[PDB]
Amino acid sequence: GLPVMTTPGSTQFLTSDDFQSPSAMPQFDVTPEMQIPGRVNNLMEIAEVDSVVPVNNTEDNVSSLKAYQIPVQSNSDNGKQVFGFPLQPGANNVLNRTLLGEILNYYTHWSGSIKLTFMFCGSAMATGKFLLAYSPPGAGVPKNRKDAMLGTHVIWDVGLQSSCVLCVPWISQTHYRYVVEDEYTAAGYVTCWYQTNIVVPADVQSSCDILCFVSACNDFSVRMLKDTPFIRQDTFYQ
Amino acid sequence: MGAQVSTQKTGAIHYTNINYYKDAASNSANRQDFTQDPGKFTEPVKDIMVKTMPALN
Amino acid sequence: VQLQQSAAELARPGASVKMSCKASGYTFTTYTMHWVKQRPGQGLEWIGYINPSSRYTEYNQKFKDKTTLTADKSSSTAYMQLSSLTFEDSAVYYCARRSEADRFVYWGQGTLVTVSA
Amino acid sequence: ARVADTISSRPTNSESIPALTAAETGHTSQVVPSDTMQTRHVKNYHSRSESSIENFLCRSACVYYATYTNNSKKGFAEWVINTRQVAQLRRKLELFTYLRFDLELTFVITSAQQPSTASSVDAPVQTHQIMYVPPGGPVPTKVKDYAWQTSTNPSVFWTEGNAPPRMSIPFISIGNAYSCFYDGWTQFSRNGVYGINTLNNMGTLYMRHVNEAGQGPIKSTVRIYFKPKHVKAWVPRPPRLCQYEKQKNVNFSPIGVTTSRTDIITT
Amino acid sequence: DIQMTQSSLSASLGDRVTISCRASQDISNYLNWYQQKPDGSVKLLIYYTSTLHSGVPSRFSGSGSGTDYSLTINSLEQEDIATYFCQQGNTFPFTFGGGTKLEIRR
Amino acid sequence: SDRVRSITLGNSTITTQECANVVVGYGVWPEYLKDNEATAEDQPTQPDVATCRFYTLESVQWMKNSAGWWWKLPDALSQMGLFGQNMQYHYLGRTGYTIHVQCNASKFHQGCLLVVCVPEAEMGCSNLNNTPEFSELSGGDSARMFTDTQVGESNAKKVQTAVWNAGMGVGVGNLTIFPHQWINLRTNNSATLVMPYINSVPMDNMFRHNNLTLMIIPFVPLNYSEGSSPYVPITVTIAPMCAEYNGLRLAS
Ligand SMILES: CCCCCCCCCCCCCCCC(=O)O
Repeated sequence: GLPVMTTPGSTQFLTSDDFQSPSAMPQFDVTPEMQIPGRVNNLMEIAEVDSVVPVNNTEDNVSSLKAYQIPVQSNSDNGKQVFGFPLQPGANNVLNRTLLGEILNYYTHWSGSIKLTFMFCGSAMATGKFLLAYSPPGAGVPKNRKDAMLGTHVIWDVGLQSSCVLCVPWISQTHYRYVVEDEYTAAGYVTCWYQTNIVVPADVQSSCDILCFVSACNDFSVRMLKDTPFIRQDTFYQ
Repeated sequence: MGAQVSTQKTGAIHYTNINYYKDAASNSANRQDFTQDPGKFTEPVKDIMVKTMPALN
Repeated sequence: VQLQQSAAELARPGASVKMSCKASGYTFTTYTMHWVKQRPGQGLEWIGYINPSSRYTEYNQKFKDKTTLTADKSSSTAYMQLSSLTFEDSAVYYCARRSEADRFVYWGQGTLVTVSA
Repeated sequence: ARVADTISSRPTNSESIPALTAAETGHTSQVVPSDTMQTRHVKNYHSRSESSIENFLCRSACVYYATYTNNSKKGFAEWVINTRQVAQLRRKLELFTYLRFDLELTFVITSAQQPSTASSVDAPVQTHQIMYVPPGGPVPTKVKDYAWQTSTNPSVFWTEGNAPPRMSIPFISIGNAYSCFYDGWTQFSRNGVYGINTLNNMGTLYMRHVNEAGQGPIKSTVRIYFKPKHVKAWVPRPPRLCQYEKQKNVNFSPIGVTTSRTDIITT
Repeated sequence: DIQMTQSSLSASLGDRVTISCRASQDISNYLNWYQQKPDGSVKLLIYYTSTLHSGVPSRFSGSGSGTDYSLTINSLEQEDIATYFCQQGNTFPFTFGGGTKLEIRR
Repeated sequence: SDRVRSITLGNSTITTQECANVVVGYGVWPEYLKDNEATAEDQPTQPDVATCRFYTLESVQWMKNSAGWWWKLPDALSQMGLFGQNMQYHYLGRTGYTIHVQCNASKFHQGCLLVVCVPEAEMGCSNLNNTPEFSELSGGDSARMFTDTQVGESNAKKVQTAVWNAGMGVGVGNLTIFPHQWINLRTNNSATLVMPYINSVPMDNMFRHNNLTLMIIPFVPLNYSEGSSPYVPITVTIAPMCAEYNGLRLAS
């Protein structure tokens, strides 16, 4: 009889413990392993794959394939805006349901850079130049192209290579941010503007489209796992 | 008596464990097996493309 | 979570009437909303539903030409319009929200629609 | 599992184009922010430990709860074992096509007093039995049945007031991995059932009060918790958007892609 | 359309009440039971053949298989004086049964 | 140039002149089954010149109001040559594929297709209580097509073909997690995918299990101005790679 003394926390069930427990089927012989293609070891290999983001949520486009197409035409003024949304990858409804924003809703904190790829799905005889900007918080949303060129921008010339990458950087005061909507950890805005026009020849349609993708860089990280707010239940599935 | 001594999760110390049961399906979880090979989902492409070079020659 | 219907109505035979079901306490576009009719000398009777995300309505084969269901994603409201009102259309109408498969967990309180002259 | 850190960058004027790519190749671009702007040298100490497949999945989740009553003939519970009746563990397991893990299985048993009419009820502690029946064995049809002898079927006994019971289960499968999805039929004639119900053959789990009904009825409830250990996972799958409808199949009613805003330039 | 045939039952307080309804063909254990109070509010009682919804007392019990089904209250109280419908979820469209109103014996 | 390929398999050849790269699987190439991985004891058949060759399916027309198409993959080639005859006489079989989707238009047309190959794509039924019948799930080398609207619940055994849920209840923009490729008419002309054998068992019956699905979905619709050619077809050719069979019996 070795003398022991039991501490608080005895005979409790904490659902995230790590103990050993006796097996119910002793000396069971399991099936040998197989080489199956596509083994995932970390959930940050799924978030680094880019998926199409629905920028065009206009209340009659969400139940169609028109949510993904960004309309681009040939104008008569200059400096117009194409799109714009805030950079909240887990609270803003544009980036909420993508392949990166669905992993983020299982976690509480996030940090790292974010890639944004744009593909020009027009005709091969159409030209154009765009301005893809990102502005850190503190002021408002940029209302002109003149206010948007003062931030982190890139100028995209369409041609043989049909894609361009705008890489937003990690500019934050803290090391991490909140996935939920917090004004203390706001992240800024992403806008797009016309640099020059879309110039097409005769017998070519002047209205084009643009697809947008979003992934994560190699310094992306997540923290503090929780339950997603998307799936729900009342009674048992039977 | 066995007694694998491994290092602890810390920020920028050791712990001890013994296995008590005869079945390997009754140990603890792994929790410290960190492996990353993301190139099979982000670069599933036969010919290797360099980042600074153009994609289509 | 509760569904709040409008008040009771009255109409002439041949006119039209429009009900309401203001849903609150949950996300409106996630679930479909169904309409059930109960005459005072009969049992319950299913009319149709509407998908609020895509405005897709599917009716029963008896209420196909009289009923028109509609909704708006802004004010979280679902409307139902009855047309060519006869005396058979005097009943109590419920709005319910379908859940896992065929179960209606949340109901309204009902509106009394009566036709007369 | 430390993440990559950023290197310093200088102004460039060259014929190298890291920002221009081609997305039609099915290839995700490997650019860093030190290719499109001037950066400083930071060294990141952030780790990717909390996003591993072991840390994501090895947490206890409730999969069922069943009730049974003392003062009743054939008051006992049964459950055909699956993972498709709750919404939260079904969505986490269905991010992958194939899985392979051990289990850790915890039960939480509670009781309630039912409205008897006898004066001054006073009961002892209740003892419960949970018997697992592999596919093919004999099943109980009442509370005092011969099938509760448990000569080879495993079972646990538990007295109320102690720590909850807990076992461990190895990878019990016919194939080389568990399947979450199955695009096929049982019959070779392609009739009958279709889907993941053809591969689900895991057994039944029975529950009863070992004590006899003294003077008042007692209604008990047992909750079942699953915890995957030693996890392997292959072929990731996009997360489910629509709500789940049934258990045996993957049917849905169609929903919009995301929620809507008023404009394309609104923030 | 599946015909769901169920009119007015009477029982004293504190007794066993049994309400039954019969389908036209097999509905494969897909039955639901509802309760309409005399003020006009409906709520779900039993969302399968036997499974109780959360918030329903343990007086209620469901059974049945195949075509014939039943609903049992083991101790009648004053709150259980209402109208009880049964509903099938096996075939388009949803069909409900007729009511069955409970009343006091003498 | 990185824009030209030439694939040779058996007595068939595919040449292309503008193309993206070729996408290979999850990084792995098809190969025969090993000895420490096998479980069936009799010797397999490896005919490998008579079955591993390019088979061309029927062509579909890309219209302006077009939603998408799909094929279930070891079922489209079930009446194709000596590949569909070995499937009838044998009980087991395992096979990797190479898929070549081809769609050409001028420099005055525009549009964009997503060519994705998804494993174990269980489809959903229109009526929430049933499962879809076999003739609605797949045709023999004929495309089943998506819709821009929702199928009604009054249909008993049909497939729910609202294209934005991809038939499986997910987001259609998230389908870029499978091995995929785009056909942009501005840049591209064709898409080539190489798929290995993916299953949880080393061999399987090829008649009650479809382990691959090829979807082609137009994200940006086809457009042209008046005078350009209105008829634009899409053609799919599939070649088995490293196919083998066990369990020879009567013809079924
Ligand atoms: C202590 C006695 C009871 C023992 C009970 C053993 C229960 C076996 C559980 C089998 C696990 C089923 C895995 C589901 C497959 C999936 O991942 O979809």
